[PDB]
Amino acid sequence: TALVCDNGSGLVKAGFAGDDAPRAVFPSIVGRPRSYVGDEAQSKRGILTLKYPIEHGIITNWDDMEKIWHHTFYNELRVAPEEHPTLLTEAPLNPKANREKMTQIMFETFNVPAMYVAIQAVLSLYASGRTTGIVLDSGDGVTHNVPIYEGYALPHAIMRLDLAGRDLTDYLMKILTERGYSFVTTAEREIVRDIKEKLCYVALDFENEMATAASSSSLEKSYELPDGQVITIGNERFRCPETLFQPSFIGMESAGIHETTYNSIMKCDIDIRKDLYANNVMSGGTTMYPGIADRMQKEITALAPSTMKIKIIAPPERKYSVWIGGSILASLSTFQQMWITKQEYDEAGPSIVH
Amino acid sequence: MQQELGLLRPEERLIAGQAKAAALQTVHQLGAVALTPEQAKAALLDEILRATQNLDLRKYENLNTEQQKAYEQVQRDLSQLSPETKALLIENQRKEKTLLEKARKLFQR
Ligand SMILES: Nc1ncnc2c1ncn2[C@@H]1O[C@H](COP(=O)(O)OP(=O)(O)OP(=O)(O)O)[C@@H](O)[C@H]1O
Ligand SMILES: [Ca+2]
Repeated sequence: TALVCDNGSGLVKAGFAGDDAPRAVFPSIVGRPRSYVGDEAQSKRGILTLKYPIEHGIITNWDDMEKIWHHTFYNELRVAPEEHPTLLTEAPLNPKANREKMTQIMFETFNVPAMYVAIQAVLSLYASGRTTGIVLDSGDGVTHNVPIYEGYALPHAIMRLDLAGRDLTDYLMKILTERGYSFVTTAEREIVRDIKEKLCYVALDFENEMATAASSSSLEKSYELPDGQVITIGNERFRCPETLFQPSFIGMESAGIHETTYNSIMKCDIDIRKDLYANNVMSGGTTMYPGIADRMQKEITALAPSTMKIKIIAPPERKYSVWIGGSILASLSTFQQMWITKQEYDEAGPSIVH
Repeated sequence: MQQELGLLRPEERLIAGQAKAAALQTVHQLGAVALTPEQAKAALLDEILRATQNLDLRKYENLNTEQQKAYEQVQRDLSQLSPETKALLIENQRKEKTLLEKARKLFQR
């Protein structure tokens, strides 16, 4: 069958088209010593030097990406690339030189029979059962607002923000450190990330939650580290994700995710705006926070025209909506004519990925 | 003159014909008489909405409740106030921030 590989800055999600979830999720890391990939690189981090091939959504080191792909096929999925068509994903605004190099490697280093490169945000939208709306995709390395009309991502209305999962982890590390604990290394990075996913949430009104959260005997929560050690965690639960709406928290002059959404909508024809406002779809691991849908509703309502219908959609599966949408798409009959093909490849070069 | 209309034979009903032939088709047709890109796109978007209308994926729910429960625990308790207690708390905190700011202004100098 067809393979579906979602190359994220933090996590690769791979599996088989038609399946309801990936079969392999693993860090997008390559380790050489002073070559290992994935979980096996996390373990041996003392000895190994770690690199990340994918930076802010975009592949920037190809050899390590070659080891990531190699790992994916053989170790994770236990297949030959020769025998399976391959769906791959790129970040919106992926430069063309990039999608072409992706295509070449697949055809000449992996000799895949067929291939395709689809836009992550577009796959999430299809996965929500829509072909028009605006997606907010936020992962580990990048956040994008992607306006989409009838299956077409409007390249000039696309908003990018280099503030995502990893920065939030790093910010929590810092504010938990300010409190008295000590989280400064990468072997402490992966610990705090787990706290973030276990206990952080998003405040509806920030000022209000600072002034009022301390009344709940539930605000402060204990968390057992691997030391057997118990630390407490309070208002840093909502101080952490608040950076998405107030990037200044980590010295970023950039505007917050609610404003980029609005800005993005405002770069589209006034006549399709009703459609975008009512189809805000969130995807990516960093949209998991409880309270995030509600806070976006309130924020968008505040920016949008007075009588405008606003509607935030947040599917329980949004950590995976990209991989899912890739598996829906690669299963479709009407889609089968769209695979780029071995034959096609050697009579147009990589340029047939335009 | 009206016979220029006669030269057009509306009675052929070739639009009728092509309409009936299109209705009977399946979302994807076999035999492979290559679709132009636009036909292919329009079919794709039709099939996408179709292969999606009834797909549930509710086996993805409550895969995150520790995070979700802890949040609710808090919002439960925090509703207990009133636009007063909290307006006066926001006003209190506000005044604190000033003192707090005036504080480290003297600190590091
Ligand atoms: N429940 C959760 N709450 C908050 N953050 C979460 C949660 N679950 C996962 N994350 C974060 O989401 C990120 C992973 O999301 P995802 O896999 O969508 O990104 P990616 O595809 O690897 O990176 P990108 O899309 O930015 O290139 C990590 O930062 C992870 O900590
Ligand atoms: Ca991603």
